[PDB]
Amino acid sequence: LMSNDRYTFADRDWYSPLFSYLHAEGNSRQGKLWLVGFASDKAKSIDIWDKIIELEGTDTNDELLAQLANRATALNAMRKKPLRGDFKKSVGTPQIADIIPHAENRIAINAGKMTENRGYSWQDADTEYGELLTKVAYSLEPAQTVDARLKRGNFISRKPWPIIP
Amino acid sequence: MLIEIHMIQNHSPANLNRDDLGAPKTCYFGGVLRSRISSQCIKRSIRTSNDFKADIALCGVEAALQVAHAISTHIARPEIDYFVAADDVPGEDAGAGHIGESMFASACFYKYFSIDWEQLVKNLKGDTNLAAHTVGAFLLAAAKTNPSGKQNSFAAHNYPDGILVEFKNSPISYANAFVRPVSVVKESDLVEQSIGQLSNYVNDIRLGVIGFWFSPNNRYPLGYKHSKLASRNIGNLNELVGAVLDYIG
Amino acid sequence: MLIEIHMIQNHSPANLNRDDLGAPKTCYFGGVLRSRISSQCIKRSIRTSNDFKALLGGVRTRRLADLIQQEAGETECWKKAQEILNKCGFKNTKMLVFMSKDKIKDLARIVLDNSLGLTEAAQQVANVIAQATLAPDIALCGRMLEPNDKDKDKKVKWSNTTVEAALQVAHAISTHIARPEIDYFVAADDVPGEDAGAGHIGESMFASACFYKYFSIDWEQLVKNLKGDTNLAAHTVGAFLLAAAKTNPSGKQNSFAAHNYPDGILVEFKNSPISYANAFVRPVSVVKESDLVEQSIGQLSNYVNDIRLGYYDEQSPVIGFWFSPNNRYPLGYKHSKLASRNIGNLNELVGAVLDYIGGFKWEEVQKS
Amino acid sequence: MLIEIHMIQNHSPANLNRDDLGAPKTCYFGGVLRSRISSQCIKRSIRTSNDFKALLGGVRTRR
Amino acid sequence: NRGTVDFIASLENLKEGDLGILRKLRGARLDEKLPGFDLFSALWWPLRQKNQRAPKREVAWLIAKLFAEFRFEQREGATLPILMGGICRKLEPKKELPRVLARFDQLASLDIMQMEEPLSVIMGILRKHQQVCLDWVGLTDVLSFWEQEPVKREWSDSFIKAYKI
Amino acid sequence: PPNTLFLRLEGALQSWGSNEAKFALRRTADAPTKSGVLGLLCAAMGIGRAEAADSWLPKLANLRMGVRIDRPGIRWWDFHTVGAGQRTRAETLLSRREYLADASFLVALQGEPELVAKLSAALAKPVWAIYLGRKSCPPSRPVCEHPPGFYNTLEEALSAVPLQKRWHNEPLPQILPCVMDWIPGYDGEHAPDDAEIHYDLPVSFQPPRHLPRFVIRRELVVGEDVQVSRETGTSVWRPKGTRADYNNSEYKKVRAERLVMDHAACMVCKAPATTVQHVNYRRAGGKEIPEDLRALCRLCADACTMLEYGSGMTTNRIDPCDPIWRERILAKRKEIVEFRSRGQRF
DNA sequence: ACATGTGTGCTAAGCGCACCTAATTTCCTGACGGCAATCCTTACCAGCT
DNA sequence: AGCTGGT
Ligand SMILES: [Mg+2]
Repeated sequence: LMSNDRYTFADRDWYSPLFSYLHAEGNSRQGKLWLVGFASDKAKSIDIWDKIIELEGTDTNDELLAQLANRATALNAMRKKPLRGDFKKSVGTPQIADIIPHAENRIAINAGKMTENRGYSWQDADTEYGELLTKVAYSLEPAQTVDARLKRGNFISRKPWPIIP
Repeated sequence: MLIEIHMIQNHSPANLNRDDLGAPKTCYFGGVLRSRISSQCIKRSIRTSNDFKADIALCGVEAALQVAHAISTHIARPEIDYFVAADDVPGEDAGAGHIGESMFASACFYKYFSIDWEQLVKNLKGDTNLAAHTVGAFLLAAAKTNPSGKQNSFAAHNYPDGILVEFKNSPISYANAFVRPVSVVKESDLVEQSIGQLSNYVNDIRLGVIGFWFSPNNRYPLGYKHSKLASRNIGNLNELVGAVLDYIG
Repeated sequence: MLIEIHMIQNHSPANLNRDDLGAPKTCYFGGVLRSRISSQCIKRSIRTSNDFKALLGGVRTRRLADLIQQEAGETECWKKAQEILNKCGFKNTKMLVFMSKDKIKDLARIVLDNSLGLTEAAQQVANVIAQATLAPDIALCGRMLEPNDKDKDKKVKWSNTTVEAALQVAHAISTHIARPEIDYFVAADDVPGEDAGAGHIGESMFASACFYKYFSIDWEQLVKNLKGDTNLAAHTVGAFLLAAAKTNPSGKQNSFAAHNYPDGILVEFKNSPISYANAFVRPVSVVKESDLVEQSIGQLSNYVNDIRLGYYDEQSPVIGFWFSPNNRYPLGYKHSKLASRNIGNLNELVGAVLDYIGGFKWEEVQKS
Repeated sequence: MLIEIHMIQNHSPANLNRDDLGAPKTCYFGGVLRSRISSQCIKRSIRTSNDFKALLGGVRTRR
Repeated sequence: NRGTVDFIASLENLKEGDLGILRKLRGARLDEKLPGFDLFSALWWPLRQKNQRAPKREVAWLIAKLFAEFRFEQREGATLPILMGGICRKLEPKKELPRVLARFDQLASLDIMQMEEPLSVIMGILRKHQQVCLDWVGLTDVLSFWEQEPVKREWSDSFIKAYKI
Repeated sequence: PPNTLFLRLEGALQSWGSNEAKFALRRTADAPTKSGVLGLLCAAMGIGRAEAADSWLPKLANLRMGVRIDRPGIRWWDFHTVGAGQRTRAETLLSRREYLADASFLVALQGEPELVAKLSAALAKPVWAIYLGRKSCPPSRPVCEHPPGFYNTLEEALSAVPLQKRWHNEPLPQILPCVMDWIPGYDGEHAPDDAEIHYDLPVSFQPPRHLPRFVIRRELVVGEDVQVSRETGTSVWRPKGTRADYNNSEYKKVRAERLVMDHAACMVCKAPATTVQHVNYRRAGGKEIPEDLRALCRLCADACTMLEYGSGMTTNRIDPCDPIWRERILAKRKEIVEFRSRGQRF
């Protein structure tokens, strides 16, 4: 629940446990797939949720599923970008973190369709981010100037970049 | 019978409600991002200080209040700050502090309150006229002390300008007046434009009770017509308190 | 009991405060751009003012060991001091530490030099730091202290470092639309050359505005953090009144010598403070008659009227003051004849406010 | 001891300081437009004056 | 609109002495000189009794003063944020482009009366770049409604559109 | 005969909780749950606590229903810091809440008209401080809107209600998702293999014990049964003021009253009068009372137009009676006398 | 914000401008400072109630 | 003799 220097609160993390189950045990297979995540730090129970994800077994891409195996790093790196500057532990844009959960809920309803990589990919999943980002940029730069429109447009181009770990 | 304290409240530039990363909190309404203070924050600010305590049956039978999130009448405008804490002892170089960044927002808010008939009578405490006394305290105690926040560095305790109190029993927030965020035209104030939007919404909905209206020295009329949309364009401190007192009993 | 001090200052073209990029500070008050002066800059300039020197007794330093080493002619204690500080809780030369100056100087010198221990030496140094509350600038601005929990010892504790600020300086909001102006300067190369050009073509931004400046004293807090005495409290209140009416932020004053003085003082005694920011929610647009100062004072007096009748507090009336020098700028030009004690001096209003504070005089208190 | 000098000077039609595009330096003092001469101009005119030769001695140079 | 076109056409009919006395009234309200008010009344009264829509009075006075000072010609499709921006592409992006760009954005946060001097400097650099045509009707009906933010954002986005092309 | 009331859920914020909330992450669902409108129902009757478990939840638990999405609101998260033993020790407890922002809904409640008739006089007048399922989330629209009627099928009732519009140039969802319960068309029917299970069915109320239910997705495009509604209700104030009235019928007759009330004379610079000036522009005048006008000669009315047309136009006027606007009027009249060109008109 | 207060009695028509014109070089800053905590335990143990 | 704030 804390957005620390290295984490940004997004949603249920169905994305994380895909490397060790689509490469080691069971792998690609037909049947409806179910995911359970019970996060816990030391001795504190913090949440519980579920996810019925779609899976038929149409092979796998190692690298793309490796990027999908941790989107939390990409989301935190997108959140930590400030409006202007280069300081490393500035909080960045805190209203980006307030639109990440709805965007995650909009992306994740066809989470297995995104998983199997048929027509859903990383490069077209962030297209839904644009609307909330336009209205957040309307809040952020409340000037009718050429410059403010330019910063709004540069704010729009923000999207989570994949990481190879 | 139900009490709706529809209240406007402008704010001089200062941050009041802070999230994890320190920003002013925000809401989504009317297809735009508007500034927000949490209902818990303002509700605790109504407690925890003795000026209002001059009330434990009302914010605890549970409790007796419906306090809404402070929806801005316009779009959110979060700004950022840049502070440098000086060294004040001469070293080989200058500057020493955290060199961090703060952030703030100035907004004009709206909220809505709800106190029903049995929700105030069964509140009771020990009297039956207490069901008028506590409410009479409330109608201007809700506009008595701005919460708290970074006031020692961002001093902002701007008193509200335009206050509604309705005795309509059907619970409806007038937030649909602010479906379109309030723009600014040069001949009217931002608070005056917001109060005109509230008045324009007031002339509606009655097509398909009264309007007890507060304007200090009636600088803000609810409609620029002789056919006043409240018909009670008055108000002075506890005159409204006593008028609600003998409106209820 | 708490004291409000309001000013309306018009300034020459100046840059008293800048952000990282160098622009004057701006805030979106009332839907329009208002020029802003940061509260911390005003607090610092009033701290470093030329009349606070009898009361300037707080130091915000990370070079505490340097302060110890300065007052030692031949006894070099700067590595031992550094390791004592490093296990005090500060971890490095340290973070910023607030304390009284002379107290830490002499008695940290006597408590550091003795070769009696290294762990309890750090513990007693930390206790000396934490007990350093005998300074009213700390009492006004406020101070907490948070040491690390990693680079420390398990046998070293910290007492409660709770000090509340007895002053809420507001940011100086402009009384109109901010017109940020761009200044274009060059830097002349003193020796000549082929190019006949500038050494450095640079960017500076300046803003001329009538600032609504707003401070507030919590006198009750000012004596609940300055112990049982009231003499030092009255001296600090008078010192702040003189400093704020007399000093200016030390921004680019060498390039913009805007040392103009506050054309308005409003001191009102009550238990519920108010800023007159809503007096200028409507931007002040000047007319052919009068000036920006008079129109701003007129809107302020209109607001004072409907918050002295519409928001009247006749249980605790206003003791509203002025600094109208020989009545140059009256407040009630049309109706607002509620200025009970309109004067034309500064020491008189200082003495008056310490008189409603209690049985004090201006000259007798000015010795603590 | 702080010596201050306040000078009221009436000037003929002139352009004694200008910005990049050639307009004279203007400021909005009191809500109205006033013409302005920068303090660096008067500072360097004091420095490069016809009585300060005996008081020279600085070079803020790059060569 | 069919009312502002007659106002612009009547302004183009004005002879040298009339716009000379309009030139002399820069930064001055239409009261301190009798002939200026007489000229404005002659220009402004008879267009309200023939067509139901007329511009605002202050907009008409300011536009008449600026028209006398600069003397362009009326041509459709030559609004301010097209020619502006077209001249911004003829610039070095390092130093001069932010200068001229800030000079343009100063207009977007000003009321009608105070824009005489920023519009003067904008039209001065337009005159320096030898611009003859300016849509006075288009400028007038985007200026008479300058207080609503949609037309300001449309004007700014027109500047963006002319800059990216 | 009216078997259905269409509940109108609309506010700045709202939330009907989902099942995945036991710890500090408290979440919602993208539909008003069955016990997210039945709680509103129980509050609307004015009771609560353990009374709803008997004869109030089973009194309608045999009754199917359907919900409609007017606009899908986005999910918002609010920071919430419970102070625990602070207004135990000062350990501040932590949490995060999920809020559905700017979403309008329409629930159906079908099967019989006696309970719907009891329920129609329960939304507006009887209350126990009803809200949108969250205690701090106000209903911004009259919940008693969309009056009842007979529409036999679930889709006919859910699509036979007009759809609102806030402003004129507003985007509108062309597909309206429908959340419907399970209809057992015959005994022994098995659910289709797309119906997700929702756990919104209480059998007790405090503490919450629950039953699950089957939910069938359904669709609705606009046009065939549902349609946009009249909007009107201008949300643009821009303070009103008339202008430019030469004569309708009541300026000819009203000019003369102050002409000969003041004996055919001026008022400031007394002389034979021609016209009438207007003071106190509360209304520019289609109907003018005879104590606001000012019959006044040509030259000083020209000076009045001097002073008014210069500087602010506003609604405050000159009123040449209180002697503060005197020197300017006389000076303007002097330059009128000195500089008027009659051959150049006016 | 022309009309309307005529009061012996207040005209009026023809006429209103074209063209050459707007330049460049270069000049543009380095460094220092960037917060700590606290929001579930290797849990029993001894200062003392 | 147990209890509670600290490690
Ligand atoms: Mg006259």
